[PDB]
Amino acid sequence: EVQLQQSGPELVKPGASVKISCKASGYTFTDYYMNWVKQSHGKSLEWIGNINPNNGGTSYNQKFKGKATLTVDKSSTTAYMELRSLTSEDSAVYYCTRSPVRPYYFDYWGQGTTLTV
Amino acid sequence: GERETWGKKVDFLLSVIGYAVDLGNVWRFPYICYQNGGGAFLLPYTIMAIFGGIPLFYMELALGQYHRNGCISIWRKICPIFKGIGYAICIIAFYIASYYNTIMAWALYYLISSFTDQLPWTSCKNSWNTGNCTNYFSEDNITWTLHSTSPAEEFYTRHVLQIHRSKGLQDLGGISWQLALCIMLIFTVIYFSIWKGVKTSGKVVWVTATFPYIILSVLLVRGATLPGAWRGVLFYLKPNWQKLLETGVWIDAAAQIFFSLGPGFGVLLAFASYNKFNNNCYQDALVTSVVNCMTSFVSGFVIFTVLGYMAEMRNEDVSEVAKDAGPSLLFITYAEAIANMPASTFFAIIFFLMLITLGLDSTFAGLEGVITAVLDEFPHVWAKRRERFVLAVVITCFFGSLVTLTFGGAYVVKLLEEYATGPAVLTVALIEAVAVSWFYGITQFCRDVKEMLGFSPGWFWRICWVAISPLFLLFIICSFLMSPPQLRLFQYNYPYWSIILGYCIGTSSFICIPTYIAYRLIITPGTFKERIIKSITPETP
Amino acid sequence: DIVMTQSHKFMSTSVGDRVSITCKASQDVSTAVAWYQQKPGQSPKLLIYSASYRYTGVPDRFTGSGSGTDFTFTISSVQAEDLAVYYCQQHYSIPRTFGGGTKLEI
Ligand SMILES: CCCCCCCCCCCCO[C@@H]1O[C@H](CO)[C@@H](O[C@H]2O[C@H](CO)[C@@H](O)[C@H](O)[C@H]2O)[C@H](O)[C@H]1O
Ligand SMILES: Ic1ccc([C@@H]2CCNC[C@H]2COc2ccc3c(c2)OCO3)cc1
Ligand SMILES: *[C@@H]1O[C@H](CO)[C@@H](O)[C@H](O)[C@H]1NC(C)=O
Ligand SMILES: *[C@@H]1O[C@H](CO)[C@@H](O)[C@H](O)[C@H]1NC(C)=O
Repeated sequence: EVQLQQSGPELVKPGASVKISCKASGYTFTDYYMNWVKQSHGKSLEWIGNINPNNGGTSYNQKFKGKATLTVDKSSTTAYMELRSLTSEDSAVYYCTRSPVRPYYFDYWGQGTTLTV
Repeated sequence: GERETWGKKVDFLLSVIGYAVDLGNVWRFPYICYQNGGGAFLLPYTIMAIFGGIPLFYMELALGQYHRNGCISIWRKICPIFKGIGYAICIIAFYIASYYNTIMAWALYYLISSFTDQLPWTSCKNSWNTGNCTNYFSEDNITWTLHSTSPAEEFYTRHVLQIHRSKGLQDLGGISWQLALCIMLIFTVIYFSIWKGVKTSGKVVWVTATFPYIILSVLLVRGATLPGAWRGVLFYLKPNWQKLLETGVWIDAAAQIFFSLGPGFGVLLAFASYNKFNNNCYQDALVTSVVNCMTSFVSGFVIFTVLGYMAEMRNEDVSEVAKDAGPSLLFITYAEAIANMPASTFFAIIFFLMLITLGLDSTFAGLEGVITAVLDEFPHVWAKRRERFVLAVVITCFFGSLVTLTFGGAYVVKLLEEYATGPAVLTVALIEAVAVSWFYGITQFCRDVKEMLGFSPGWFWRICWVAISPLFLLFIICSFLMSPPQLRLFQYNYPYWSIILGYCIGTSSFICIPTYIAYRLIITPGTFKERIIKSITPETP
Repeated sequence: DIVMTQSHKFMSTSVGDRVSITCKASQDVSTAVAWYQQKPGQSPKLLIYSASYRYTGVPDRFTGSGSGTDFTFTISSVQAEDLAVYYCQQHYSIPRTFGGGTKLEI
């Protein structure tokens, strides 16, 4: 009923950059946080950051201070997160998901794309 | 001569202690302490108090006690080239009497509305609240929309403020009537309390400045019993030695200690001008600084144990609910907290009474200081009818504050708070300290201090008077002048034209100091050397 | 930060037995704990949030409790379709973090 689209994988060379989109289909785009989260190959999940679609605000992780930056657009219904300083240790699958304000659980996730190096 | 002293020494001590404490010891100190360092914030705060606030406090106190004149009539006998300090201080006091009194008006409205068994913010079943209602949790089943607001937040943004009808800062919306009536009442109280002078101001401070402490003790005893009231205390006492490394923490501590002790302003001086001559103004300054620090500490305790109780009832990590930087922390969060406790009515009444009596004494002290200044400056056309011109200055503050009593008055009060105060008062205090220490002579000041009470202070006080407090003040001014703040309020971002307006209001008081240095030499003209030596020499009584 | 430690990554049992896993928190957390289910290859699936409330789209088989530091995620009569790496996530503080999980054997 509610699907979260995402971008496709890409053989990114060490040094280049890549961004992944997200589409909130089924529920309104600007009524819950659009969180991002990472997990390495056969490892645990790592939160990337939070974004506010209504005003473009964001709150990124401390392990991705300058490492990652996120943007959103309620006119095109996208969620552009910018990933810079890519390597092999930081190249794995990423997830886009929704979350309301202060129960902070991730209800619906995207299909999941892998940024392999 | 006609120096109207106080009834007792404890009277002046209570008056100056009341001038010290204000809302800023409740809404600012705990928030800034949590943001900048957490529990470890006490070390830079105490350091900058010992080095930055106490020295200037004691210096201006002893100066006003010795010379026995206002903050404008003292420059005739200190440094006539810097008589604009008094005019700039009157302008700053006008700005404060304009913006600060709106907080008191809101608190009085909250008080008069809280007289109901069902608090107006414990449930949004009213006309003002819209469909975006989400009542207090009481459970974890409910989900929160990104635009969902609590009933107390809705009450604060729609009924007591009526800010939803603000389609832009370019207009105001219209002056409300309830807030206008509350501010009329509070200004009538101020006028009927400061009409005679320190004789009745000291009688009203006896209940005005002592009432906040009993309410604070009651609230602390309550916070010592609430469920989960230790989480907030732990967050308030959890040190962060890594955050202390940053310079922003030290800047915040310095700004907080300055705008809490309020040194180098012109109210301590105007009060000590009515004090006795041989009085021990050193012990008074020490005990006032200590009691102000302890009041801020106890207020941090009570506020953060209340937020800890809230984070226990609601979700924890008090930073999630303590996102409002400003008086909303007392108006939104504390309202929710008191609403969740049983018998919320009595606690609401005592808390809003604590707020109103924390504002009352401070406004009394500021207006009394500016009135004493203008009276000491013109003792012939004035000082013959002292009960007169006080109604005039009260109507002046009212006409200046009507622009803040509109529907979108929160933006105006925030703009006046964060821009019309800081740099102006800091530069004024800096150049005043330079005038008193460097221009007037540190040795002369120490000799007058010795002759006044009976002993000269040590070399440490001299170091803090000549080098430590000047570098402290200039550090603050160069920190605040190198970071234009893009402040917001309720997601209402301020454009650059608002920043230009704030900068203009800021310098709208300092420029009165070059005004005097310009239009004073028109009566004593001549060469440059004779003018530069006549401007520095004081008056000869 | 507030590290999320759980039971061993392999502690499990056969089909049709009482499965109980824990999730220890470095800081005392009242109820700010969630539980997601990571089926092999796909995205995590939310089952329970606030440590006692199962999100919509849940079978009554999944249960869980706990408070303070140790949160008891209990479930009995496990079926052949409910074996996945169950992650433990907390709502406590930013930056939020997940857990490690545990493989199901057998
Ligand atoms: C040289 C003569 C004087 C020239 C004056 C020119 C006008 C200056 C206009 C105001 C300039 C900035 O004014 C000053 O901004 C700072 C931040 O930048 C505000 O400071 C605010 O944000 C800072 C963050 O840095 C917080 O730590 C602080 O607690 C808060 O008050 C001050 O409250 C305000 O006093
Ligand atoms: I810039 C500035 C900002 C705050 C302060 C003091 C700091 C602590 N103690 C109270 C406060 C006194 O500030 C006033 C309050 C009411 C007033 C008033 C002045 O003038 C008439 O009404 C000093 C300078
Ligand atoms: C809540 O407010 C937002 C914007 O202020 C609005 O878009 C939304 O429709 C409101 N919700 C309800 C239920 O009125
Ligand atoms: C709240 O959620 C719990 C889930 O355990 C449920 O048992 C209860 O009935 C719910 N209360 C409501 C829907 O009022």
